[PDB]
Amino acid sequence: PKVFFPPLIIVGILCWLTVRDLDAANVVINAVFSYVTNVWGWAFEWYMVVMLFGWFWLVFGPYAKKRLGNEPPEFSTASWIFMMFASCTSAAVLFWGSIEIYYYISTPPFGLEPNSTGAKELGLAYSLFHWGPLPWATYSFLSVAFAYFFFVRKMEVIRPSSTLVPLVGEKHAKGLFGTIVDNFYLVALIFAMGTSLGLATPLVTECMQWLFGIPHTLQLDAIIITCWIILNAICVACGLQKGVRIASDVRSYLSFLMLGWVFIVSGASFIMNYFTDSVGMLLMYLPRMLFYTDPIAKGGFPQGWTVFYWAWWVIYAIQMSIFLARISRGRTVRELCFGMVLGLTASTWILWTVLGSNTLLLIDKNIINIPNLIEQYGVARAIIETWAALPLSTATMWGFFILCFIATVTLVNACSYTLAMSTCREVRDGEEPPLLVRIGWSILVGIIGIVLLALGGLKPIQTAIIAGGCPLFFVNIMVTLSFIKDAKQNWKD
Amino acid sequence: PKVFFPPLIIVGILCWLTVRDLDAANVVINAVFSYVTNVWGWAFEWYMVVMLFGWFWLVFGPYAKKRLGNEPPEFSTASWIFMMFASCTSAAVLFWGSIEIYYYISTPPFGLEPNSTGAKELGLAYSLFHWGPLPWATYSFLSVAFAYFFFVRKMEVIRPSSTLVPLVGEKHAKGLFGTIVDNFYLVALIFAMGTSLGLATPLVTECMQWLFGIPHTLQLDAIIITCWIILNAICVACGLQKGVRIASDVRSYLSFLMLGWVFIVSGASFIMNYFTDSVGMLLMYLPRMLFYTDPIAKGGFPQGWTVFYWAWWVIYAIQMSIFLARISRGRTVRELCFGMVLGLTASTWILWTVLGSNTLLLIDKNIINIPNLIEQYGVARAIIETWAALPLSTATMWGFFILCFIATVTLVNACSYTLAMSTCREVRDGEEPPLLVRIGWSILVGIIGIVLLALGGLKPIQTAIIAGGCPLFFVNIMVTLSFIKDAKQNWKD
Amino acid sequence: PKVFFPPLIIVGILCWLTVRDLDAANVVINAVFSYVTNVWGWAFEWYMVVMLFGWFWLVFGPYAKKRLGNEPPEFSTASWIFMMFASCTSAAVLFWGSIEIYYYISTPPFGLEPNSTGAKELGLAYSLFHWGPLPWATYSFLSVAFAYFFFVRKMEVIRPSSTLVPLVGEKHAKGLFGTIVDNFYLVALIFAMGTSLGLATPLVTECMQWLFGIPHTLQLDAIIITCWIILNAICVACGLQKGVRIASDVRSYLSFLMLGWVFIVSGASFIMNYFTDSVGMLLMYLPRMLFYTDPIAKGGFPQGWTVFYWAWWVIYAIQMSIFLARISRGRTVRELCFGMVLGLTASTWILWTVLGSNTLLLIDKNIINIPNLIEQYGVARAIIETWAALPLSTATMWGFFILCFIATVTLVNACSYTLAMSTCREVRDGEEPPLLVRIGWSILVGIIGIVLLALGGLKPIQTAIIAGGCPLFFVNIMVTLSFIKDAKQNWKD
Ligand SMILES: C[N+](C)(C)C[C@H](O)CC(=O)O
Ligand SMILES: C[N+](C)(C)C[C@H](O)CC(=O)O
Ligand SMILES: C[N+](C)(C)C[C@H](O)CC(=O)O
Ligand SMILES: C[N+](C)(C)C[C@H](O)CC(=O)O
Ligand SMILES: C[N+](C)(C)C[C@H](O)CC(=O)O
Ligand SMILES: C[N+](C)(C)C[C@H](O)CC(=O)O
Ligand SMILES: C[N+](C)(C)C[C@H](O)CC(=O)O
Ligand SMILES: C[N+](C)(C)C[C@H](O)CC(=O)O
Ligand SMILES: C[N+](C)(C)C[C@H](O)CC(=O)O
Ligand SMILES: C[N+](C)(C)C[C@H](O)CC(=O)O
Ligand SMILES: C[N+](C)(C)C[C@H](O)CC(=O)O
Ligand SMILES: C[N+](C)(C)C[C@H](O)CC(=O)O
Ligand SMILES: [Hg+2]
Ligand SMILES: [Hg+2]
Ligand SMILES: [Hg+2]
Ligand SMILES: [Hg+2]
Ligand SMILES: [Hg+2]
Ligand SMILES: [Hg+2]
Ligand SMILES: [Hg+2]
Ligand SMILES: [Hg+2]
Ligand SMILES: [Hg+2]
Ligand SMILES: [Hg+2]
Ligand SMILES: [Hg+2]
Ligand SMILES: [Hg+2]
Ligand SMILES: [Hg+2]
Ligand SMILES: [Hg+2]
Ligand SMILES: [Hg+2]
Ligand SMILES: [Hg+2]
Ligand SMILES: [Hg+2]
Ligand SMILES: [Hg+2]
Ligand SMILES: [Hg+2]
Ligand SMILES: [Hg+2]
Ligand SMILES: [Hg+2]
Ligand SMILES: [Hg+2]
Ligand SMILES: [Hg+2]
Ligand SMILES: [Hg+2]
Ligand SMILES: [Hg+2]
Ligand SMILES: [Hg+2]
Ligand SMILES: [Hg+2]
Repeated sequence: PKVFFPPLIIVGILCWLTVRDLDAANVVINAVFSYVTNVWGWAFEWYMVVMLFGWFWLVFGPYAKKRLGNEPPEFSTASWIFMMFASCTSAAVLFWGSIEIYYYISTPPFGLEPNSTGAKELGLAYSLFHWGPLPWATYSFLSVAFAYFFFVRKMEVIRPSSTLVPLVGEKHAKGLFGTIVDNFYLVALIFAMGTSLGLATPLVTECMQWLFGIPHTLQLDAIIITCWIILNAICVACGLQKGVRIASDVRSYLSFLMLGWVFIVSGASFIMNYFTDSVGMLLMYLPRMLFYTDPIAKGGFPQGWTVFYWAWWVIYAIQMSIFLARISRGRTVRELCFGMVLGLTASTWILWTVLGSNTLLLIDKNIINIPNLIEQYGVARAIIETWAALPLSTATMWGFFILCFIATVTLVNACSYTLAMSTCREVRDGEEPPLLVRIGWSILVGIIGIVLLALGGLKPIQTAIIAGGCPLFFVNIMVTLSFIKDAKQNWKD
Repeated sequence: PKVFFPPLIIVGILCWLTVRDLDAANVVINAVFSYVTNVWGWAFEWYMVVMLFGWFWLVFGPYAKKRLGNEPPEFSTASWIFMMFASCTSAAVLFWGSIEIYYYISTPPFGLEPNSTGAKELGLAYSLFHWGPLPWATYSFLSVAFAYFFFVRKMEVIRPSSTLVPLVGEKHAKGLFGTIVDNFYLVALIFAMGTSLGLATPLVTECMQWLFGIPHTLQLDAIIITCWIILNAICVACGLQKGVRIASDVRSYLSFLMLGWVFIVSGASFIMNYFTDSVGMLLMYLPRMLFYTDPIAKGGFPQGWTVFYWAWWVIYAIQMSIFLARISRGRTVRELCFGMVLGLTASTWILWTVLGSNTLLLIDKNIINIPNLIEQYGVARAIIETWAALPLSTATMWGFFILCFIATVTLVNACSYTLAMSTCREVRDGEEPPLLVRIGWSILVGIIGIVLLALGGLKPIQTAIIAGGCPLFFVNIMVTLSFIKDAKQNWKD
Repeated sequence: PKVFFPPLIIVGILCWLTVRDLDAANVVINAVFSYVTNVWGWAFEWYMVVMLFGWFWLVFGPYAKKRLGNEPPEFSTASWIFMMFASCTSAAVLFWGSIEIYYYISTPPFGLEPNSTGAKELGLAYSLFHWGPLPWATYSFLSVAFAYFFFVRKMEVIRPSSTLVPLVGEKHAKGLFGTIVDNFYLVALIFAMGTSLGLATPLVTECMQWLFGIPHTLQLDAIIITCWIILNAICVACGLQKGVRIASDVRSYLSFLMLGWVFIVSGASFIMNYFTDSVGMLLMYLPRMLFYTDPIAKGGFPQGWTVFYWAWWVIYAIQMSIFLARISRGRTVRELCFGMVLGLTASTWILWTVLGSNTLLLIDKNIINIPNLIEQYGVARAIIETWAALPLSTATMWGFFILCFIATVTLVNACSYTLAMSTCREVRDGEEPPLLVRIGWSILVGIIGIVLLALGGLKPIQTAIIAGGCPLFFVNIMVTLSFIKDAKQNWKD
């Protein structure tokens, strides 16, 4: 209703208004980045620092030690920690967990010389930063919030974000404020779903030139994305999880077998060392990476990575918190705070150290002095060469195509559901109306997906997330303030 | 009496014994510095580390959580935190908060190359060190002390420092020990008041060559200082705070408007970044700056700055603690510990980041490649060029002359009062005797003021503080030991 | 019995199987090092990190605050802290506390250039790491264990390590597992006693070419070691501590007088600074040194030092913990945790800063540009030149020969006792059997001693400890797991 159409038009105007002119599009998107980034980047860091302090308070202060709800944990502790370990479902992870370290060593932070021994020493470590405990802790607050809104303050938070900012909401969030926030939210949240898409596709697509060599061309990106949505509409068409249940159970079965594979093959001893050293590098540099900013040098690093990644982390905040909340009925506040960081950091670290060491090795020993060169056709390209360069370069590259495919096939569905529930009747779940609704936003996510690929930079996707979280930085501080002042007076049994 | 004359003569002998020979004076003062500094510098650091650990204990151990006195806080919490934010009343702050960063970038710590990109990266950060939480926490102990001596242990501490070392005082501090400590104290405490003076004057004086261009010459320094004391004697002459009450209320009104001005003009976005980066630099380097010493290199930095600043911080210790104590009736021990650091660090940080960024910008973009050159006539000079180089270079430079003037006019009075109470009848306040007493020490502070300017280095003022705190390092450890062993057995309600 | 012969043969086969071929011996020992080190080094670091976290839990969690036994502390607090300060009894300490800093500055960590100003800046600091609180805290756990096994869980732990792994021991450690662990233990524990020996001798021996110049030759190493065991057998021969009691009381009297000497002479002011700076360097670099690994550079440092030293620390773990446990009857868990680190770190720091500054000074100011050159005959050599170069180069070098002699004379005995009790009747102490047993292992420790010196590297002794702790890393994790799960359910009064 008041949240349905607003996105719809805002995207649409942005679309054939982008599709009309990409040479001019790629100059606005380009200037907004170097605006929001250079001018307001510090805000994004301070945000995460504050949310990080959040985690300490949540752990050591008042509402720690206090049963986040009724008695009974719906899942066992280990089932819980694993439920988190396995929750990663995105393929943009395999993208970034592949070239990230390459970009770190080619343009280092800290004025270290490109490709130097030192540059390489900080590579994995900066992954361990960007994807370790810190960012995962910045979820604890909005988690313990959205979980308190659920199991102690039995006020089931209807999907939109507004349905929980009355406790702060001066101008009743059931009105305009709440609505102009929920679509502000939804818009970035779709753009992000569009950014995952417009990364996950080229990986599958390029994987395809390793299957009797079907080409990659935008057209082919364009075909496989719609080939998604159809296979995903005709998946909703009838009711039975005899496929989509076991799908996820494979996507995680395969991913751990594939990373186990890269781990073992890449050399266990090397990684066990490079990890160890990178921890100490991380710990050493942690305060410097947090507040790493427009140096007087003006290199653009943290601006390019930290600030961009953090916007992204901002966008999927509450979202990931509803999830973490919904699987944590019985837990203490402190339990969640620990459990999630342990569980999530474990899955995220293994990923980037494994895939990213393997990349560093390749770049280092002259085995595919390609990334640098291969950027003369495709980033996405290099990333699969990174897979390619491995033992049994067939069974892997297949494992990589399938795991990479049925990963994004599960993404398209779960976040068209999440996207439908946010514009629907309150009462139950996917009842009578939730139909051509889900199947339509599929088309919408996907069409922004190619829109970006048409523009073809990394910027198009970078600015997309940045502009996204910019708003949702506020939306987040709100949901969390809203939570405190409630809980504040509404606890102390 | 036993504290009046001793200072008087010790200063006097030092005076026309300096005034006889400055070319020989500037060789003793020169050798005592490079004595006390190089040989005993570590002591000053360890001191501050210990006092810093102090703050942790004070916060997490026993006397935390325990009402520092009776029930009722004389001021509200916000009035309290602001009372601290606004308490800065010195102009030597505007001196150091101006050239400090210049000196950091021209002679860096850590063997970084002068003027390099890296040197500049550490500039503000080292201000944030020297003037952030750490040094301000090293006050908490002597605060919670002098505040305990007041509101739980109703034993109103008569102005001299001795009147509270019997609880430790083996050879009753009411005797000789106590007395030879109170003038040892008073002597450095005046020398310091003399050092503030002999910095605050040239700022006003040079500001004056921006007022139809009245010269600066020592003579003119000499005239304006006595022009102080007269305007300050004839201020005591009759009783009414229809001027000296509203004076302070202006000096703080103007300073925040002037720093707000420099902030906005200098570029908000730049500063917000340079601050952010400098925090992370500070946090990164904090353990290294604390214990930063005579490297094997023997560069002289920490020796020159850290050790000198810390002596200064040592001197105005108890003094600033009586003050902080006297405004904190109702507070908890932990409250004070937090409140003061927050409140004080807030005011101190804003200052040095604002004024000091503005300086770095100027030095950086070739806009006044002067500091280096302008040192061929005046440091004090450069500092106002730093003001000068700003938009509406008239309204500012006036704002800077006035704020800089009526700042030191309030300094001369408040610390001639503090200087009079320390040599007076116990009973009440400024009763019958406190008259020609206050007006005389005015003359004494001021005359040491020019004495230094006659010698004209930064050393004269540097060694002055160093030699000062050297003693008072002990005097401090005393007042604080004295406090513990009392409180120790004299608490646990 | 089941622990007596197994060592005996395992050493013996290793002996004339080494003594047959040193040119081939020095190629296996050489390859096992660069195996265990390069491939499994991280394990040794993680171990110490875990044990370091151990100390936090032991201090802040459950069994803190809880009387480690009955009421009465057998020794006073100060007697206790000193008992720890003085417990150092090894001469390999004077070896490492002598050339360590030289090796740090000649091959630095972190890619700093050999002999550079920066290299020297990190020298002492890396000693403060390797021999400060961290490693000493990694004892707290096995201490609080072995002390709990004693005074709350009155189950006097018969000397072998197995006699306390039933609480974990699945396949009853009274059987084979326990036995094949106790000799696995004993073997490394002797090898280590052999490594102390094969370092302590050349120090005494070279000290001897400063006594009308008796030569040093292996033969002479070989003679003085047996001259040990005889003087040590004929020490057991009859019963009276009219010599061996007052021996220790001298060895510690002399060592503190000798280090007091080097301290004062070397320049108090310099050291007080170099210490101070090195603390801040240590604190700064601490997370980096902990996890310092096979860089991508592959320099071999941490591999060479950290990993080797840590193996050593692993070997003398439980051993040093039985000791620390046995002197801490009345103490709280937290008490021990603090007491030991304070006490032990105090003795260890003073040592390496004093001896190691003195070395740096010598290397620095061109006063004995010898270490580099003198390695063309003896490391052991250089180390005494380091003593030699001092004021009253006779009274010292004598003090160094005697303190260095009667230090190792006490070592040979105390750890042939410890070595005998581990293969003996349970009931009392040195009863009827404990005789030709102690005197025999003397011969065994000593013969491995020269075996190493015959091979003559630092590697022979380095790999000896490495291979040692490799096993005992496990043996340690065991004794400590075993302890938790007992205490776990067997506490909570
Ligand atoms: C990471 N990367 C290379 C995409 C962006 C850079 O960090 C910023 C830049 O290119 O200057
Ligand atoms: C999709 N991905 C993981 C790359 C971006 C988001 O940060 C995911 C997340 O952190 O939960
Ligand atoms: C990252 N994203 C949005 C793809 C997935 C959600 O954040 C978490 C989920 O849907 O389980
Ligand atoms: C995670 N989620 C919501 C999909 C499944 C439920 O949490 C499990 C349940 O409600 O029993
Ligand atoms: C800061 N300054 C330049 C005044 C003193 C220096 O740090 C010491 C020096 O000049 O060597
Ligand atoms: C006058 N000033 C501020 C420069 C030196 C003292 O350190 C002031 C203070 O710290 O309270
Ligand atoms: C710094 N000084 C001495 C100028 C002022 C006092 O320390 C504080 C005060 O008088 O309020
Ligand atoms: C700060 N001081 C002492 C000047 C004013 C008083 O604290 C206020 C009062 O005593 O009511
Ligand atoms: C310390 N030392 C020199 C014995 C071993 C080195 O660290 C390793 C090496 O020689 O490469
Ligand atoms: C003999 N020494 C001290 C050199 C090696 C061991 O580490 C000693 C110890 O740490 O207890
Ligand atoms: C280091 N070592 C084994 C020589 C001595 C023991 O560890 C401690 C002791 O016997 O007191
Ligand atoms: C340290 N040790 C065991 C040698 C002596 C005893 O602890 C002292 C005692 O048992 O009275
Ligand atoms: Hg679009
Ligand atoms: Hg994934
Ligand atoms: Hg998506
Ligand atoms: Hg793929
Ligand atoms: Hg399909
Ligand atoms: Hg169907
Ligand atoms: Hg399904
Ligand atoms: Hg999603
Ligand atoms: Hg923003
Ligand atoms: Hg003077
Ligand atoms: Hg001020
Ligand atoms: Hg003054
Ligand atoms: Hg002025
Ligand atoms: Hg005047
Ligand atoms: Hg008057
Ligand atoms: Hg007045
Ligand atoms: Hg004052
Ligand atoms: Hg001093
Ligand atoms: Hg041997
Ligand atoms: Hg020793
Ligand atoms: Hg031994
Ligand atoms: Hg010796
Ligand atoms: Hg002998
Ligand atoms: Hg005998
Ligand atoms: Hg004896
Ligand atoms: Hg021993
Ligand atoms: Hg091992």
